[PDB]
Amino acid sequence: TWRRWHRRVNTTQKRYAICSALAASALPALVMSKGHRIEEVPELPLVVEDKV
Amino acid sequence: TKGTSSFGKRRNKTHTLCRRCGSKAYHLQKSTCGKCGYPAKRKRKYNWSAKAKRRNTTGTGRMRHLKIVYRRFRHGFREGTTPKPK
Amino acid sequence: APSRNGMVLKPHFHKDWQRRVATWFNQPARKIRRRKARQAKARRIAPRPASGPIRPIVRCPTVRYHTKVRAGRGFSLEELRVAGIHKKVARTIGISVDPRRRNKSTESLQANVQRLKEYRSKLILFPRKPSAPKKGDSSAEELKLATQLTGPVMPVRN
Amino acid sequence: SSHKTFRIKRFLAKKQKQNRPIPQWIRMKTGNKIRYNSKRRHWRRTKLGL
Amino acid sequence: GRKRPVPKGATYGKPVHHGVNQLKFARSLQSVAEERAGRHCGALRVLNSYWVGEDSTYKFFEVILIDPFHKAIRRNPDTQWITKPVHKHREMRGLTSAGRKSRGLGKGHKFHHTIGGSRRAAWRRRNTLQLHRYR
Amino acid sequence: AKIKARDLRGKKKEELLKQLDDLKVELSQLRVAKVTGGAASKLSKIRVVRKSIARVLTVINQTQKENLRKFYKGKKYKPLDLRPKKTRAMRRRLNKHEENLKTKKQQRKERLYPLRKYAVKA
Amino acid sequence: MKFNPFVTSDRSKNRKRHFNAPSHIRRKIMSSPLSKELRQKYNVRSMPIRKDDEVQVVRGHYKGQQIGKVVQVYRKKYVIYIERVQREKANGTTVHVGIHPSKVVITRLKLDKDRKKILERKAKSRQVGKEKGK
RNA sequence: CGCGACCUCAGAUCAGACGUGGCGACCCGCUGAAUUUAAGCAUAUUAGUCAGCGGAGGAGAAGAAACUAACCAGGAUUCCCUCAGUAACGGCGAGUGAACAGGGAAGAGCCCAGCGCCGAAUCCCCGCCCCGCGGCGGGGCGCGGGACAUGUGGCGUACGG
RNA sequence: CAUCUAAGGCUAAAUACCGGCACGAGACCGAUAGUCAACAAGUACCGUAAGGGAAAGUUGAAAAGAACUUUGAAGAGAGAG
RNA sequence: CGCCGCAGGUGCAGAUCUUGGUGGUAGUAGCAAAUAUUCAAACGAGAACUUUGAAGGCCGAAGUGGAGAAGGGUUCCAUGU
RNA sequence: CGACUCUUAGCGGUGGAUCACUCGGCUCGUGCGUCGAUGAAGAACGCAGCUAGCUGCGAGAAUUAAUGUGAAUUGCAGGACACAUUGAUCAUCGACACUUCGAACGCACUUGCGGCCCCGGGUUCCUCCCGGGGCUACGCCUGUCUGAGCGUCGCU
Ligand SMILES: [Mg+2]
Ligand SMILES: [Mg+2]
Ligand SMILES: [Mg+2]
Ligand SMILES: [Mg+2]
Ligand SMILES: [Mg+2]
Ligand SMILES: [Mg+2]
Ligand SMILES: [Mg+2]
Ligand SMILES: [Mg+2]
Ligand SMILES: [Mg+2]
Ligand SMILES: [Mg+2]
Ligand SMILES: [Mg+2]
Ligand SMILES: [Mg+2]
Ligand SMILES: [Mg+2]
Ligand SMILES: [Mg+2]
Ligand SMILES: [Mg+2]
Ligand SMILES: [Mg+2]
Ligand SMILES: [Mg+2]
Ligand SMILES: [Mg+2]
Ligand SMILES: [Mg+2]
Ligand SMILES: [Mg+2]
Ligand SMILES: [Mg+2]
Ligand SMILES: [Mg+2]
Ligand SMILES: [Mg+2]
Ligand SMILES: [Mg+2]
Ligand SMILES: [Mg+2]
Ligand SMILES: [Mg+2]
Ligand SMILES: [Mg+2]
Ligand SMILES: [Mg+2]
Ligand SMILES: [Mg+2]
Ligand SMILES: [Mg+2]
Ligand SMILES: [Mg+2]
Ligand SMILES: [Mg+2]
Ligand SMILES: [Mg+2]
Ligand SMILES: [Mg+2]
Ligand SMILES: [Mg+2]
Ligand SMILES: [Zn+2]
Repeated sequence: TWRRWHRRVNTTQKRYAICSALAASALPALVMSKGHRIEEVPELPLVVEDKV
Repeated sequence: TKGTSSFGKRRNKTHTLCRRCGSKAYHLQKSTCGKCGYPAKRKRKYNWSAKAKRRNTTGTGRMRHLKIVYRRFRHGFREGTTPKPK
Repeated sequence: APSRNGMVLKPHFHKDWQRRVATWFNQPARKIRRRKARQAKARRIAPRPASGPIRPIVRCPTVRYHTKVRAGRGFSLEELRVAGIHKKVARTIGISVDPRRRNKSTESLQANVQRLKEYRSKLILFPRKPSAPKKGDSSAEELKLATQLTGPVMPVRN
Repeated sequence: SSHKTFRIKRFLAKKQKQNRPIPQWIRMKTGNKIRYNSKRRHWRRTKLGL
Repeated sequence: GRKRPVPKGATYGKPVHHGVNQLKFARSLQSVAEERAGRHCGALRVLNSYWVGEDSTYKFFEVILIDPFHKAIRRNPDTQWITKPVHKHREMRGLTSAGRKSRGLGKGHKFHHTIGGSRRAAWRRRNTLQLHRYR
Repeated sequence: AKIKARDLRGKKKEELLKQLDDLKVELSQLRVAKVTGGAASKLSKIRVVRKSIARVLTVINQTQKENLRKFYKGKKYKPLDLRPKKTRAMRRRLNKHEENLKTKKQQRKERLYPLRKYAVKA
Repeated sequence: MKFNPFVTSDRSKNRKRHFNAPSHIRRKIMSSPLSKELRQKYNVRSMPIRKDDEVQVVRGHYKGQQIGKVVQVYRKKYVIYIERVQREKANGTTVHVGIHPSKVVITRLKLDKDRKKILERKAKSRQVGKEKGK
């Protein structure tokens, strides 16, 4: 049971990966390469009003 | 002769059934059980045999009283009261 | 056998360590259990400070740390005597008392009693009988201004 | 032997009653999983404990 | 002292364990006397004991026992503690004054062997490998 | 044609014993039919009569026990089977009275310095 | 999805409860939907199967509009036996074919004091649900 | 030369209670090796560990300083991080090895004996009456027994009273 | 000079938990694996005894588990279903 | 199941390897200690071996006889397969 | 020509690999954290209409009562069960019951034998026989009664 299941990542590296993931989610080529069927989406950084 | 010839002579029982633990380890000549140590108040039990301990531990028998204790604990060991009659 | 350059290592694994290995898989459960106990305790002492009694200002002992100030165990009897608080009434109103600590300087003594005066001024006292207030506090100060404090009471800064 | 105690005779009585075939209607029960008495004992083949 | 109970003084092993005489019991004779009083009167609770005399071959101690089920004990606070189930047979666990003296308990630099409650409590905490989730 | 404990409880001890005796005679005849062939109807009545014997005896035992509990109600010493059977350890516990009585010193401390309700402003 | 931490979603556990269920909850497991007319008459959707009520089979080999009366509720095999749902075996007799109650619809309810009470309770809880969600 | 009082003892199928034995993962008190490592081996190591014995509880033990410190001083116990593979121990070989300060989790303090004052103020048991049954309690009554001046109870415990 | 006041006693919380009761979960194993034991498993059986200790899951949706004829003393077959 | 990553109880001819199964040997060794069987009939599908009758034999009273102790535990006895 | 033998394939056997399945484990976590002289753990022997094992139970013996539920149980049979002059089954479980050993408790056991007090019968109350019931273990505390001592004393 003491197999060292867990790893610790640096906070700055974890914040780095969030910045990269957010930036990629604003490029239509990368989201289409994930296969998300964004062909009729009016704008890839899709923002909706706070009513939702 | 130590082999087959001597095997014919064994006809006197060393051990018998034990009134405690019900095993055939009650040495008749010593009046002592080799499994439970019956004339002793305390049960014979050794940590060098974990397999033997789990053969005769609590839960391997009937637990006539303990299974009712486990049932009664879930309600706080209530006595003297009955469900409300219909 | 050693091989080329390296450290001379002395691992303390000659003593059947595998029978005593403390895994920490219950660490997240322990944090949750401790957190729930804090929230339950804070609810139990409803308007009182959640952290507990106010602790005194204390200077760390050795020459490595004497430039630093932290929180002690309780206010000394000399502090309570010259601040005008009985040592048996202080514990009931939320003041920690340490009878075995003495004062060696008037600087630390005066800083701690000034702390006690400020706490006593900040203290809202509910009357023992809610219908009959004897000497506790004004009804306006405890109608809605009485809220449960979080964190240490007047945290000890440097 | 002919000479025996009551405790020993009672022990042999239980073993005699226990050594018998299973009933035929058991095979028709739902989810039986029992084919034949696996605890059958013969006097010559396997000796009793005592 | 305690003579090692081995047949013919034979302690089969390395010479450091060949000692048979000049060996000493880890608990005092007063603790032994309290143990024998408590074991005989299993329905009573040992409180303390004291020294009343000695000769060359015997030591005499008088042991104070309490009946935990007497009404004079149970109806009186400040002595109800002895009636609690956790206090049965203190003398067999070294919780009396005489028994406790042999455990190395105390405060300070002279009693580091028992930080944690006892010698075994200290030994476990020091010989246990804390293998965290994140190493 | 069965026997119910609900309507058995009105009966007196005398007719309860009579009803038990008739059931025991009936069962002994049913055991006779069992070993002499009998019929499937009489064989299946064996369990019904046996349950009826258990039913009558249960009402008899309950009535006697509840009469003894009423008899020893309020008396200093009761039979052990009439005392509570919580747990051996639970019976050795201090009762609610002596778990709640306190010394005069403890009473004086709480009379003089009772725990107060207070709040601290930020 | 399921948020109750004291309810298991383990497949092995769920099957174990199903196949080892006591008879009094095997009755709830062996429930059948009511017909469209019955679902309109009483505000209930389903009901546990009963000995003497009439159902019609909607799935399997015995599909049809035939209103056959139940003749047996064999809870151990989780099946029911229906009047004309039967098959002729080798020797010449006819034997009933077990059908799961989830594959029939109850056209007529065998009504009594207990069935009416359960029907009222189920309908009342449904009306409480719709008045909450309205 | 009997009758009493006390002391120390004994018997009872005396009235009323209590202990035993089991489980034993965790905990407490003892007892306690050798295989092993040291490339041999005896001190050492394994290890205060395995085995052995006893005693508990839902936790146990510990615990409110005959403490740490040497500082501008801290302040019961227990647990975690660190101190630290360090100070130190060791055929100073193989190997072994804490503590203080610091940061946190939790945090709670107290009681006797003794010295004294108070007409033993104290406690148990047995009956009678009432209120209640719930872990058997209260209130009262008894020129009713017993415990106790070879010391019960109240005040009071080093923080002084 | 500093520090405490031993040889009497109690005390919750944070802490431990491979036995027990009741639960939940899994980048685990999938019937020579995983507990010895998925099954009438500490069972059958072995040993005087202490003790040792297995093998062994799967018809089908439903028994609808082959009526009946025929050869043979039957096991077993040929048709039929 | 493919592709991108992730993680292993991840690859067998050997270990006089473990467990299970199967061959050649091989229709082979063998079914040879204590003198011995034969005729007729019955039952029966079937008779060297069962049963009955007739012979010839053996144990030869320290028995291959009649009973017990220990041990076995229903082996006792009828009927049937 | 065949036999035999070898190779390959089809089919049929022997065997149970592989794969798919899984009411089982293993591991981690959580909440509780409860045995016993009022007789535990464990053992033995019994208990079903047809029942050997497992399971459940204790001479009230595959269960009584109560409560909740509400028409079954089922391998076969039998029989209940207006489901409202009350109810199959199942579950829960708080009433009642709970054989013999076992700390095991009258003494002792590979057997068996006592004693005391009551009740019933043969006796026709006196104590013999039979049955039933309740007692009869060790240690220990408080009190009680009965005592012992050329122990210390007082009166005599
Ligand atoms: Mg030999
Ligand atoms: Mg012998
Ligand atoms: Mg033989
Ligand atoms: Mg050595
Ligand atoms: Mg006092
Ligand atoms: Mg008595
Ligand atoms: Mg060496
Ligand atoms: Mg070597
Ligand atoms: Mg060597
Ligand atoms: Mg050990
Ligand atoms: Mg014990
Ligand atoms: Mg404690
Ligand atoms: Mg303590
Ligand atoms: Mg102190
Ligand atoms: Mg470092
Ligand atoms: Mg060491
Ligand atoms: Mg904190
Ligand atoms: Mg005093
Ligand atoms: Mg396996
Ligand atoms: Mg397979
Ligand atoms: Mg054949
Ligand atoms: Mg591998
Ligand atoms: Mg392979
Ligand atoms: Mg291979
Ligand atoms: Mg190779
Ligand atoms: Mg041949
Ligand atoms: Mg031959
Ligand atoms: Mg001759
Ligand atoms: Mg003979
Ligand atoms: Mg015969
Ligand atoms: Mg071929
Ligand atoms: Mg093939
Ligand atoms: Mg019932
Ligand atoms: Mg004898
Ligand atoms: Mg005298
Ligand atoms: Zn035994």
